[PDB]
Amino acid sequence: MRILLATDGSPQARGAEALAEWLAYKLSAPLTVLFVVDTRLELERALALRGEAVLERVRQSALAAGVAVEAVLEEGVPHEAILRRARAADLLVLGRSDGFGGLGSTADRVLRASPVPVLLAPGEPVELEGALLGYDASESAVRALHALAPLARALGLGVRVVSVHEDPARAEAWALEAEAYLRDHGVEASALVLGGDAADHLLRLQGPGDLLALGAPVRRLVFGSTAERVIRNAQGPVLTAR
Amino acid sequence: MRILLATDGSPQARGAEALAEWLAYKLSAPLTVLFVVDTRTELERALALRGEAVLERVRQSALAAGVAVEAVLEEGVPHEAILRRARAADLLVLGRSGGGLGSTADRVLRASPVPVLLAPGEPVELEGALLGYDASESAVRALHALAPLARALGLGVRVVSVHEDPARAEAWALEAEAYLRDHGVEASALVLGGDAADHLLRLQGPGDLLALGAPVRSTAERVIRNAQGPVLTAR
Repeated sequence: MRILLATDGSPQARGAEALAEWLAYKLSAPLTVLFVVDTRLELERALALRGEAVLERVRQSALAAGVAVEAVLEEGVPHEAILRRARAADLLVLGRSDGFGGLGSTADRVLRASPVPVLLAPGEPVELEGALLGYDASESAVRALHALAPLARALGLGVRVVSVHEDPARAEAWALEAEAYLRDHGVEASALVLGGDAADHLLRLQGPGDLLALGAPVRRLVFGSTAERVIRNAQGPVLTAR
Repeated sequence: MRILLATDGSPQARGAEALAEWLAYKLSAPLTVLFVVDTRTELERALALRGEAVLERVRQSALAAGVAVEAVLEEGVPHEAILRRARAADLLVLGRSGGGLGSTADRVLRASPVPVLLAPGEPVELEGALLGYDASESAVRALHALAPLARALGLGVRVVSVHEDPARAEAWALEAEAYLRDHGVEASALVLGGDAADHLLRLQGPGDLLALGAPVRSTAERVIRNAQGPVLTAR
C-alpha cells in the first residue's frame, strides 16, 4: 500500500503531513512526499528554494520516524502533478489549505478527478480513536466503504455506520449492508439509523479524534451538498472517494 | 476479500465456477455463490429446484475443496441481483455467456462497483497474466485490481501499453510496471505501436488473465467480445 502526501509547506498542512507519516508508520507502508512549485505564480528560484526545504523537513521527520520515504520536487500546476502522481498511489493525503469545502482551488480540483481515495486532514494533528462511515449504498459510498475497511482494520478502529433517510426501513438496510461488509473484513461495527439532516448528524457524531469516511461524487461536489458541508466543517480527518 | 460467483448452471459457466472456487482456495477467501431464478405455479418449482441443485452442487465442491462457502438463491432480474450483491463483494466472477458477452454479463460489467472477472466456458488454471494499460482512470482501476490477484497467485504480469507516440506508450508502461513492483509483483512492460486490441488479443493465451479497464461506452469492447481467456475488468 503506497501513500502519497502532497504538501504546500504552509502551517495549515502540518496536520496532513503529520497524519501521513503516522499512517505510513502504523500501516508500515512506503511514503511519497510531493511538493509542487507553482510555476504559474528569476524569482522562481525562491518558490523552488523553499520546496526543497519543505521536502527535507518532512522527509527526515519521517526517515527518523522509521518510515520508508521518498521526496519529490516538481514544477507546474499542483493539482495536475498531484493527480498524475496519485496513479502510483493507493491513498492520497492533503492539508486543508474558496472552492469545495473551502479547501481551495487546488485541493478542489484533486477531489474532482483523483484515481484514489483522498484523505483530508485538519490543521492541528491528533490521535485517531475511532471512525465512521456515511453510507447510502450509492456507488461512491461503496467505494468509501471499501477504502475505509482496511484502514480501520489496520489501525484497530471500530466503525459507526451512519445512514440517513426519511424512511427508517431504507436507512436500516443501508446501515446493515455496510456493517455486514465491515464485519466480513475483520472490522468491529455498528449501524446507526437516523432521519433529519445527514450533515448535522455526521458533524455531531465526529469529534477531532474520529476519521469520517464518505463518498463525494462529482454531482455532489457543489456548494451545499451533504459532503460539502461535512468537509467544510469537519473537526477530524475525512476520507473521501468517488 | 469476499469473492462473489454468479452462476446460472449451464456449461457456459463451469469456467466461472472453477475459477471462482480456485481463486477462493488460493486466496483463502470466502466465496459467495449466487443463483438467480429469472422469473421474467409451474416453471417456478422447476427453476428454483435447479437453482438449488446448481447451488448445492457448487457448495459441496467448495467445501470438498476446503473453502468457506455460502449459497444464495434469488428471485428477480439477474443483473439487478448480481449488481446489488456485488456491493458486498470485492471481486465478482461470471461466465462469459448464457461464445461471448451475454445479456447479463454485459449489463453487470458496465455497472459493477467492483472488478469483474469474465471466465471462458471451458475451465482452466491461470498460469500467466497481462494488463492493457493507458493511464486512463479505468486502466488505473484495472492496474490496482490486478496487483493483489497476481501476487496471491504468484503470477508475473506483462504490462502492455500501445500508442502511436512511443514516448507516450513508454511512460505508461513504466508507470504500470513500477506500481506493480512497488506492490510485490514481478512485471515487465511491452511497449508497442499499432492496434492495442489485436495485440492484447494476440498476446493472451487461454491460460492468461487479461486485465483492462471497462468501457465508459472501443478497445475494451473489442477485447471483451473476443477474449479467448479469462478477462478482469474494472471501472
